[PDB]
Amino acid sequence: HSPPGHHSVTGRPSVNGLALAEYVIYRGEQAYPEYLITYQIMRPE
Amino acid sequence: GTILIDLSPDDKEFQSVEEEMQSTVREHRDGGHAGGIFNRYNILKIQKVCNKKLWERYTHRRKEVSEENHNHANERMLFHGSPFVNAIIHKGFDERHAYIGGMFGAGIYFAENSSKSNQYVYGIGGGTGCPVHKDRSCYICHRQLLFCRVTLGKSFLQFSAM
Ligand SMILES: COc1cc2ncnc(N3CCC(CN4Cc5ccccc5N(c5ccc(F)c(C#N)c5)C4=O)CC3)c2cc1OC
Ligand SMILES: [Zn+2]
Repeated sequence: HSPPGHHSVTGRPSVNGLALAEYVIYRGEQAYPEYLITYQIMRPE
Repeated sequence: GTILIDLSPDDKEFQSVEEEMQSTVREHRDGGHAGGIFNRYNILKIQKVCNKKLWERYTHRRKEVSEENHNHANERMLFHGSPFVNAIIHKGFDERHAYIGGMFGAGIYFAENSSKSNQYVYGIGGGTGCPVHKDRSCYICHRQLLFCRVTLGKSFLQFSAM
């Protein structure tokens, strides 16, 4: 369940200034899995 | 009900989705423990997920939320990583499998940094890494992320100590 009169939570990093946000929803119908991306991580050179 | 449409690398949608994946990599404070050590990905495939039922349920909820928030769905495109991506594309996200251990309550997590989502593709904390080699930094095994349309509506701002 979302906080009263909220639809989601924004988890905003306040210590790592380069970290972008995370988000939480409480109903699966509030997201659509639009793109499936298949990938490898690359070993740095 | 789901069909997967392969996007050509020449397709502007392939290119824009790749750029959002690549441009949102960052370093992690675990030094790569959960997700592995990397600055960029090798994108092998991008598929458009097409499911009329799921899309209609999404747009119905989006209209409800918009109406509750001065005609503003606050819709984002965000990454989701978990071992369940092949389930989610067929049946949609299921809030009954909510992340109870998460820092922001028991729900479905998404991330702006693709590399944050990459930390979860093999499970919480990267689990035991890839199925084949048990390597959270595997450079061989194929990984999958979802790039998702997410309605945030009125979003509670929780400052995180991370
Ligand atoms: C086959 O079994 C399943 C089928 C499912 N079908 C649809 N939806 C599912 N879940 C997938 C898990 C979702 C909650 N989680 C769980 C989780 C498990 C392991 C690794 C990561 C996660 N995360 C997660 C946590 C922090 C994060 F930053 C991210 C991202 N990006 C993702 C969830 O949001 C809620 C929706 C399903 C989850 C299933 O197993 C638990
Ligand atoms: Zn492997």
